[PDB]
Amino acid sequence: ARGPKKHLKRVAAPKHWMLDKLTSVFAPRPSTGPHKLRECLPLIIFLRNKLKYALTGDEVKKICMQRFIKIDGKVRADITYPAGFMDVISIDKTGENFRLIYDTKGRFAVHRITPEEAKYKLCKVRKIFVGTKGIPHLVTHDARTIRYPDPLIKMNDTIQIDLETGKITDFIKFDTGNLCMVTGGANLGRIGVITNRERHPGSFDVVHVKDANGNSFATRLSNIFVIGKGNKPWISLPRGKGIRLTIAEERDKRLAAKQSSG
Amino acid sequence: GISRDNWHKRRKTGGKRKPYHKKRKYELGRPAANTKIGPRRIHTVRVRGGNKKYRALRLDVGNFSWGSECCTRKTRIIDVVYNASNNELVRTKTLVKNCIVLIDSTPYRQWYESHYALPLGRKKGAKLTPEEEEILNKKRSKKIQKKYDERKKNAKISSLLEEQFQQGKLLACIASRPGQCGRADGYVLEGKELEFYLRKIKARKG
Amino acid sequence: DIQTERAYQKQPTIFQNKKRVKLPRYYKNIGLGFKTPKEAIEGTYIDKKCPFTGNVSIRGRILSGVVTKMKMQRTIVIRRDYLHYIRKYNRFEKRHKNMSVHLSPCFRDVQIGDIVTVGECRPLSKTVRFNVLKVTKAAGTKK
RNA sequence: UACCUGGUUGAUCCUGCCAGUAGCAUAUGCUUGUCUCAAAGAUUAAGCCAUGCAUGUCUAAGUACGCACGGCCGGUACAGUGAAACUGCGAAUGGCUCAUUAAAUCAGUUAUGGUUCCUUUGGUCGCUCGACUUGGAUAACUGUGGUAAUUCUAGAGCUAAUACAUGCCGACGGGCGCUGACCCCCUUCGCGGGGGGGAUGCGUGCAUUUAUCAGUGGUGACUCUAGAUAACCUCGGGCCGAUCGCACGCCCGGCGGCGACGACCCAUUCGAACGUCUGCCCUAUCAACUUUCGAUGGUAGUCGCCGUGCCUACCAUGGUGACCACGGGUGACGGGGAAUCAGGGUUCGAUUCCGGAGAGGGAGCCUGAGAAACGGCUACCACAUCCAAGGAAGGCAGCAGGCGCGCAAAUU
RNA sequence: UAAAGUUGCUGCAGUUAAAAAGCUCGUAGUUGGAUCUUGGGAGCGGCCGUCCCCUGCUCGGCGCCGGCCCGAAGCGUUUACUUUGAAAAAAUUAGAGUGUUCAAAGCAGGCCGCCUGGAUACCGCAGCUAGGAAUAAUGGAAUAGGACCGCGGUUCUAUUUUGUUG
RNA sequence: CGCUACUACCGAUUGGAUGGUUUAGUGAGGCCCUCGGAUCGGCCCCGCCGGGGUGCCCUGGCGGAGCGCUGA
RNA sequence: CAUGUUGGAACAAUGUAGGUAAGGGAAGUCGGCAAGCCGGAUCCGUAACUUCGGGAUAAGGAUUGGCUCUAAGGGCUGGCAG
Repeated sequence: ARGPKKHLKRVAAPKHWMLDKLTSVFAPRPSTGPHKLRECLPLIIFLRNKLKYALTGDEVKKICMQRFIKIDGKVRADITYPAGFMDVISIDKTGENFRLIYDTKGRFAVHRITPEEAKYKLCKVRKIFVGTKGIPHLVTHDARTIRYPDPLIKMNDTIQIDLETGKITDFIKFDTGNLCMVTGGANLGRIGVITNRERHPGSFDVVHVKDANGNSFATRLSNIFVIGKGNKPWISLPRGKGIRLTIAEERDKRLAAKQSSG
Repeated sequence: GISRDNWHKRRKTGGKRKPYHKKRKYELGRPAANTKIGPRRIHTVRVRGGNKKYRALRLDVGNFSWGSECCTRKTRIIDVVYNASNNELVRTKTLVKNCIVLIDSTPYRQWYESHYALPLGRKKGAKLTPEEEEILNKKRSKKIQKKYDERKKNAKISSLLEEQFQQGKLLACIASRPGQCGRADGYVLEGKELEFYLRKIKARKG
Repeated sequence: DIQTERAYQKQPTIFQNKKRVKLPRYYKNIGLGFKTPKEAIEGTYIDKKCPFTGNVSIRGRILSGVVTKMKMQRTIVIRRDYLHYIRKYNRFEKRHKNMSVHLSPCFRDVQIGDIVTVGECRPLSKTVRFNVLKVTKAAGTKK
């Protein structure tokens, strides 16, 4: 423990990647990026087992280093690149794309899109800075300083910049009823709306999140993203359609696809 | 080596801690700079994270801001007079943070003449016959002498800087760390601060 | 009065040495929703470990205790009574962690038995990691 | 599955223990057809150890004339591979063991607005008003030289550079501030007086220093972030690209599409470290403990990556405990866990995952972003192999294998 | 380890089987009397179950003719207790889920391209979050320094203003 | 009281052997500071000679100093 | 006061009274006899045993010079000044 780790055991590998215990004995202690070890599904497993492109460490490495994987306007050639939330992934050979959303369960949204949807990203700031001669600057969820923002964009708010240039087009200012996405824990992707705002100065600011079916609960302001306004998303969704089915109703419809489907 | 460990010493209650591990590198001590007033002798020291830290060992250059009108010129350091930390750090003339050091008035005497045009001190009877300051104290343009009329009524000297600028000795202070940065930058004592650090010297007199 | 000490006690922001023709005091607000008193700003005392008129930021945990001692200077001993649940014997036991707390000197008359408010910060000293944020006067003290 | 039976008596009812009964996990006894996963030198000795290896590694991207091979079109250098060298990056990951350690370690828990961080990623890379590309040596190569050597080791003759080092065109033409020749207007008698140009003397980016003056984005909350002003700058000074691969036009020394690197810098990621709150086995045949030689505070520093009696200085006299402090003990690494289990409980966790700790014992340090490292070094103390008897070399608690130990644990 | 209710929290025992200090005093510790919001008001259920209530006002609307209320909001003795929610490594364990053909494992595979798994509870305490206010704390006015109303006074001093200038 | 067999106890032995903490004394080895200065390169005025602007000079094959100055 | 009832010149033995000894250290001897060591003060630290008085200067350690400052420790006259 006198330097950084370079192995990471497969029994100690995080469960949300959905690797086994027996095949693997180690895990990607990744060559890093703008999102965390826990908070990413790395580009190796997002490739090699969740559409099952690649097999072995030979097979995975022979895709990345060619400059193929068209990550948000600059191809980067790392198998272990941490791809989190509100970045843009694009594939340039198969004819495939991705927007990075949370599905309502522990794992992320494994969902294919078009290049048109892979043209705008919704960069929520984590704080706002001012530079060395009174020039404003930004600190986002993806830690981006792409400056000259809108004066009605504050910390809690999400901005919309264009990928090709990095200049603001739209934003989502903090308003009650904005389409919500809780980026925490087991509510890690509740596709609902903000239904209330109340204060916790010093503690963690309470924002009640209503899922479309009128599901009343709360999470701290830290890990609540807003995907758009009211009912209409600015982004294409994964399956489930933001309901968070309980353990009861996983026996209801999933067995109903055994009666009339076979 | 000399460590900054929290575990080598006693608990709240009194009972001594027992060491569970030998000393680590990050828990580190290097000897005090004990930086004299001499020519600019500075050894660099590598520190944690692969950065430099400039050890002043002898140092007499650094800028001091005359706080009232806020003028600052890099001046020679001549005498450590007071230190509240230890009365013996004055003796073995060591520059630390909050050392009340003497500097020259001549860079600021220059500036006050080059801005306001008023000669201070120089016991009554003493003109300047070689004459650099007298034509800096007379003979301007016709109507921008009224600029010196709008800068006369509210440019009166401090109570006890009339008796400092006269002798060419300003009680300055050190507000950097010369054992960490290798500079001796700070400010000039004024007002109640000047009536404190001079009270600490004349009370010793009698 | 004040400045019967060695080094010049001052606030490292304000000035007091300009040409004229009652020193200007700097304070701040603290967060959580606490009030700096009249006594802090009306008075002329000079202290650096206060969350209001000094260099320390209150963050993390905010706790409460009851004052037991004021025989130290600029720091008080408070006491935190709590019950500890033992799972076998389905009952409790009295324990206390009499934590070391800095006495934010804006509070003029604090007695023993006063319910204090303490906020976690960076360590002021070896054992002190807390400041005084409000105080309630004793049950009477009519005379 | 929430359970009992034998035993004191001449017989009795009882308190009561011993003994059965059943797992479980160390050995051991005798016996061992099939196959499957599968423990293993934990317990006694963190006792001692006979070879070797696991940390270095070569590409379209600093760098390349080894004649080391080998292609031809040569004089516009460098073909294209491959070796030491090194700009640099790895040996700090692992693996092993459980000796110390009793609010330690550690767990959940929040903190850094107290900090550090090559890699990886966001980025900024003519902002300052004062070069068509440079230094003079070095490395490998190479020859000569000894010393038993051991991964031991000088001198000569050449010499490359995101080294070792210096640095200039351009942007650039001003604006940005003072002292100001000078002129435009004059009211009242001249002086008192109210407003714009304008030669020119100076100074003017990005991190570190104080202070003045209002407060432009921001968090629950600044001494954040700033605006700017006086301007301040370590020969042991921050940068201001003396870089590369392959394409490459219009052209007779200029323009440009896509890579490359590293810093000043802020913003990450992997972390690290110090912190908050609550929690642990036995012991009163341990009742007071700690303290002008740091105890608990202050205040100024010192130093450190930063917060702190972390360490000094002069003050105050605290802190802790009958809610068991402190002291002593542990066949005590902690936890995730394990065995048993009506319900509660009780014992166990050295062992594969995580956190810490150690490399015979201590202690000091170089290097690096990161060790107080031992498959680094320097000692002292113990152990111990060479010796040509002058003087060298060494760490298995990494993997086998000895030796000692034992009831107890495999193939060099 | 269970049997062991022979360590007894649930759950032992102390007249004579082992055991109550000889005896009171007594400090922490432990435990501590009763007592402070009551019934009907308002619709439905098949006389009476359930529901809805009897706390305070700088911003904004189904609005509206100096002004009538309602939603966002800074702010309403504290503590325990209880409920929910937040977050809370896998491995093991219980097991939704699925035929290692059995079993323990395992996030496998399944149907002649597509479909689906990779959840969930628990995680003593301790922290956080929003209710409930029974239970036990613990307060508020006693030579009233008293809750509540607008006044007489005494200073710092927001800005709406004294034609631009002071 | 007397045999036998183990088991702890006390006991002269200023008994013995061990871990851990510690004041006192001498103190290895590093690190830091202070000098050091072995060596290793320079810069100058000139000596022997050159090549061109013009006995004055800017670039030089080659020797010697006050080590004058300067650095690793 | 005139070196104790005399002087001068020699500096052998052996005496009497002083000292000093390399390495060892009580082997000397009836016996550590004689000699030696230790020695003051400040400042630490102080056992067995006890008639709780002591033991005790137990034992066992540290500093000490010179010179130069600094702080602290007082009268007096009518929280002060002289």
